[PDB]
Amino acid sequence: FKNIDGYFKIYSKHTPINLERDLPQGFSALEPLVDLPIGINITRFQTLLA
Amino acid sequence: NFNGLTGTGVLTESNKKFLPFQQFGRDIADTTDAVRDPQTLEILDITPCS
Repeated sequence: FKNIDGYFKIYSKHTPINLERDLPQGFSALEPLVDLPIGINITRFQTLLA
Repeated sequence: NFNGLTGTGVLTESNKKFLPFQQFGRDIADTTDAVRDPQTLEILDITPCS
């Protein structure tokens, strides 16, 4: 997630893993999905749990 | 003029395979020589005018 002037530039990438210990070693590109033109000051974030 | 991309040249059928999110394209010298049609998914090589 970024804080560009007007856009947010949501990036994402889904890759299968097998180590299951920590962040697996390897290089994978992050393809953009949507660029929402949301111009607002963002200085605090919090995720949601189910 | 493809969404602000203004220039001159000939549009020829290219054999490149652009990514599902990439429309523009530049060479090593930062010169636009390939772009897809934003209306119909089809790559178009931009060769300079004679």
